[PDB]
Amino acid sequence: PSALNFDSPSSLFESLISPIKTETFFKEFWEQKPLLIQRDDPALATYYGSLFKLTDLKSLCKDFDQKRATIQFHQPQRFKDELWRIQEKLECYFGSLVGSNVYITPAGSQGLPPHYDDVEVFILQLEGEKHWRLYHPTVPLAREYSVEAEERIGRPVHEFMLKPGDLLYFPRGTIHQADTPAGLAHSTHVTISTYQNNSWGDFLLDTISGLVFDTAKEDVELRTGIPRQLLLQESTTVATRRLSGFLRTLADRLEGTKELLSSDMKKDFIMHRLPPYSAKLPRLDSVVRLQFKDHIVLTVLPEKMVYIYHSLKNSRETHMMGNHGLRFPLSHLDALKQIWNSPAISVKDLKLTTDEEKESLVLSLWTECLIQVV
Amino acid sequence: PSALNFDSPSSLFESLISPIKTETFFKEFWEQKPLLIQRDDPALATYYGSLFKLTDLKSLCKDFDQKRATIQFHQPQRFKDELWRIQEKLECYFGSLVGSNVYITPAGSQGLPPHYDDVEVFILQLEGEKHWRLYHPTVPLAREYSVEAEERIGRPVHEFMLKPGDLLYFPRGTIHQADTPAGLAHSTHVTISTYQNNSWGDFLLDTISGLVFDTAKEDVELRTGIPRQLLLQESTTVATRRLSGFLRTLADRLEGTKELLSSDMKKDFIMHRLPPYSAKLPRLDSVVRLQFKDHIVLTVLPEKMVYIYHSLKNSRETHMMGNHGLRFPLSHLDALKQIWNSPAISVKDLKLTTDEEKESLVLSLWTECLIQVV
Amino acid sequence: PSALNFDSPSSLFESLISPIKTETFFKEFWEQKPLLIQRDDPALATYYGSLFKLTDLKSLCKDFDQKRATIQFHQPQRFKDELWRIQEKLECYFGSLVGSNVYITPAGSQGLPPHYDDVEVFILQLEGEKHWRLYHPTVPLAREYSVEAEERIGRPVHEFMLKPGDLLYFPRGTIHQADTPAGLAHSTHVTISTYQNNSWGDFLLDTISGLVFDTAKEDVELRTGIPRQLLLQESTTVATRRLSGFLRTLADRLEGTKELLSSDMKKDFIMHRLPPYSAKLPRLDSVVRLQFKDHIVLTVLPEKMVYIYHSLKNSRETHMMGNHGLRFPLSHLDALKQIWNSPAISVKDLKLTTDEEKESLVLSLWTECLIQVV
Ligand SMILES: O=C(O)CNC(=O)C(=O)O
Ligand SMILES: O=C(O)CNC(=O)C(=O)O
Ligand SMILES: O=C(O)CNC(=O)C(=O)O
Ligand SMILES: [Mn+2]
Ligand SMILES: [Mn+2]
Ligand SMILES: [Mn+2]
Ligand code: NI
Ligand code: NI
Ligand code: NI
Ligand code: NI
Ligand code: NI
Ligand code: NI
Ligand code: NI
Ligand code: NI
Ligand code: NI
Ligand code: NI
Ligand code: NI
Ligand code: NI
Ligand code: NI
Ligand code: NI
Ligand code: NI
Ligand code: NI
Ligand code: NI
Ligand code: NI
Repeated sequence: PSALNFDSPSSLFESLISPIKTETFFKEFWEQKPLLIQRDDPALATYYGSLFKLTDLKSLCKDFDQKRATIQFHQPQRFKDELWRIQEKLECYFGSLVGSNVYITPAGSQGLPPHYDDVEVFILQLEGEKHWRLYHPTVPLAREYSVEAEERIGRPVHEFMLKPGDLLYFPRGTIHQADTPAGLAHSTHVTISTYQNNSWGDFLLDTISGLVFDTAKEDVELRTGIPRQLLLQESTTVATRRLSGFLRTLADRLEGTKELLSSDMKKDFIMHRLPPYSAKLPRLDSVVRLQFKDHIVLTVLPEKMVYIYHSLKNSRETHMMGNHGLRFPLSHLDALKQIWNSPAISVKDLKLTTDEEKESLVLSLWTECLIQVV
Repeated sequence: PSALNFDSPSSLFESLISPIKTETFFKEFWEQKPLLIQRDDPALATYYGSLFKLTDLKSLCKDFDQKRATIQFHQPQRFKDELWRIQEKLECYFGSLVGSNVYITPAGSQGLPPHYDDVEVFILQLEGEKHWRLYHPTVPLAREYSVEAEERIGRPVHEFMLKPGDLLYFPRGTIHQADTPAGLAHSTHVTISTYQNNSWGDFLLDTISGLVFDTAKEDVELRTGIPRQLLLQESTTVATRRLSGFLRTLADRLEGTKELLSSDMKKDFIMHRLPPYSAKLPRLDSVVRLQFKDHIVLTVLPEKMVYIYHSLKNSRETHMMGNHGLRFPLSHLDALKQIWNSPAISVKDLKLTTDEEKESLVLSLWTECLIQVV
Repeated sequence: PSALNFDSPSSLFESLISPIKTETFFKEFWEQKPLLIQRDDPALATYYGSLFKLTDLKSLCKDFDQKRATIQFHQPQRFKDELWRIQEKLECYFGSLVGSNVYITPAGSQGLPPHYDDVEVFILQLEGEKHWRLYHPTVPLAREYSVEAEERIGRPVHEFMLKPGDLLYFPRGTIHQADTPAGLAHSTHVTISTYQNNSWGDFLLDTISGLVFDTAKEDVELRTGIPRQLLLQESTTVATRRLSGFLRTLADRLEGTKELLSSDMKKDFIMHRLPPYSAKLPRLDSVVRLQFKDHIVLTVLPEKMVYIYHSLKNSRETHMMGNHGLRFPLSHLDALKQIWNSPAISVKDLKLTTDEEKESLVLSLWTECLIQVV
């Protein structure tokens, strides 16, 4: 029950927030308020204690910051197998990049000053205890990180002591501050984070181009040039009124829209996500199924070609630090769309001229591990 | 009258289309239909003949293509002074990049096959005659270049013979084809082009980010995360309906909007445009005026800083081939906005703490040639 | 008399400080106190006015700083011919690098705050007037630059107004401050500087190695190893007492020393100095003379070789920005020393085995312009 179940992205998330049900988490907590899961599970406490240890910092004897009396180890999933296993599963579950930072603070020391972050967090207490104080957001669902002065935050809303095996979730914009109680024991926790720049605002700006391109093919007013020197000649009343009309027309056009195109979001997720955790040949008469659907991008790029790219060979060692696929002719697009939008498809049923072309396509997909033979 | 008047961008354009009045050009021709200016000016004919010559191709003895029986010399303004002088003036006038291509076709040869272009063109006949046929657009105000089959274009709408000193204007999407009459004389013309990707559609996508950023600061619904796996899990009815609502809200928000921010259009124009054609010290008690306003970008970039960049030191030799400024603290933003939005301003009237800071600002602007002392 | 006489380094310096005699300058002023030369020479005023102009900054339309309300143009000798001519002559005269900076301050503005510099300066007033205040040094003959607070400098010792054609000399460590009088005219001056890190202390550290190398060849105590871990195991009484003895022995050894070797000073001067200002073949029976003696370094470097390097082909454009010669066998050293230490020498008189070797040596020197045929 408490033990992390790596069977599916769903079973991992369900086990991570145990005993809380996912229906409860999404209805009551997600992007709304903090969730504190205090447990009494010595097995889970031993498990959390193995995710990262103070000794792992000395097994790295750049990858960490020294903010006052706090060591921050960036992206431990680069070296810690279990965290790679957890974070990869969460990326499948959220459809968003999932990074992590380890925070180590000696006994009796204050951590970072009061602040809020731009990410949804899952804090796992690994070693020792840490005293937390949570305050009401000044900016609910903040899009940026910010420190907040103690005289602007008010009194804590939640205050508690985290111990190994405990989990704390809180949405972006939650003002917080933590300190290690005086004593012998230092504190070690991992902050697993997701949902950075994954808002409706980000999604609208990511899909707007495809919508304008489609509309302009049918509407000559969108194809019409702007007035001379508009880019240079404080703004004008004329431009805002025309743009209001265009946005209203696009809103009406969306009602009939069946497909939205991602300009960069889908592509950036696929290129940056973690690779899958690592420890039959198709024929004309076989049935195929596309596998790892949420790990693939199918785009048309310039004469144009169909491009397929996946995350199956992504570098684990570069994940979140910030510093693979195929190409086919446009004629293959109908057959590739048949594979994408089908639970299972016969190779002979593909929309290509020769039976050889059908076989070559599926053989290409199989060499990348993008298809499974049923 | 006919002679090109380089006094201002306005006087250059007025003289270029002589005897046609700019009021007539904008009301009747611009982005609507072709304008043929056939003249009887031997002085202008000699002038056009000096803009580019077949001999100039041999004075370049990559910079040109060999499309069938037509030589196309790219961007002659890189070496021809008079064309640099003309094109620079047109960039000020249009607020859009202005490139050119020279077309040389021997007597008796067909040019390029029927097609339409994605730019507004001004064709100047420099040497010999060329036989033109213009057809009705299949795609009015086309956003892309395309060849069109002779059996899809119909009969010509306009047919004429261009000779030196003649000008031909036509909007993007105009299907056309030209051939050099049989005889002794080859044809040389220059196609001055502008308004590539300068439509209302391009402008809407260029300003939309600033609008969403501003709205999301006040609207928590734009700050709210998308549903899990939306980027991956064919599109849904839910997303299109939410996006329709957001676009309608943004349209209402635009009515009250006084300023629009350019994400890239203004910046790309400034970085790529031609430099100005080339052949008093400010004090605390002096009056200053910002000069070359349409050659400057003032942006805030990340801690944030105010960045100023101009086109006054742009490379002439790289113009349109595709292969300078200052930095100030955020405190200077109010004073820089005072300079931008003022016909003339006293240095002592600037919103800065010390009189020295006021003097340093204007001295910085003067070293870049961005200010004039009144 | 007042006009700059470029006949020799001596005649240039004599004319630069006119009407002051060089005997007076060295006895009374050099490294002792300021010298103000206020003149009434309209010809010299016109001459100074041509050395650098506010317009020369716009003829550069990195090479300058913008310190508050003062523009500082670094190393104008890179582009200004007359300043190259002056500074090159001064490097011959001083045997020290001679750089310059132009200072431009608008009317009514304060210059840099009170400070002292680490160089000997010759300030030439080129355009307008500047109000100077000189104070008593806090650090006489300072080795570093430093600002000094107004409450630590006392009252001015000297106060004057510089006008075009005026010269001001002051030693390193002289606290000073200048401001442009209120009015219409900006101020332009050039600060010609020399004697940076050219002290007895610098010279002692530059020659000490050669002295220790020579002494250790004869003294086994200098060849003896230090005690184990001396470099690591706060200092000890034993080391200081031994070092006192060594320094006393070296002092006694210097009395008999006839030649001092430069570890880097001579080499750095030759590599960085300005090239000479630009607008017979030797035979066995000819008499030769080494020319540009103060532009050449003769060193033995590793099997060892004799290396000759000169400054005759130094880059003018890189002077003071901070970002040529021959090689011969060790057997040639006696003959090269004969050329160095002789006002004129017969080629046949050189200490080399064959007459051909004598001819080859002098032919090598002639190709670099290091020898003149008498
Ligand atoms: O432990 C700390 O000092 C601070 N940790 C965080 O801000 C966090 O996990 O977001
Ligand atoms: O001259 C030609 O053959 C074709 N010229 C053009 O297509 C043009 O100027 O757009
Ligand atoms: O002119 C000024 O403001 C200051 N000039 C100097 O410090 C100088 O020449 O050393
Ligand atoms: Mn128990
Ligand atoms: Mn006539
Ligand atoms: Mn006089
Ligand atoms: Ni860091
Ligand atoms: Ni935090
Ligand atoms: Ni506490
Ligand atoms: Ni990247
Ligand atoms: Ni591969
Ligand atoms: Ni194929
Ligand atoms: Ni080309
Ligand atoms: Ni064309
Ligand atoms: Ni014809
Ligand atoms: Ni570019
Ligand atoms: Ni510049
Ligand atoms: Ni300033
Ligand atoms: Ni500098
Ligand atoms: Ni100084
Ligand atoms: Ni004064
Ligand atoms: Ni150097
Ligand atoms: Ni040489
Ligand atoms: Ni020899």
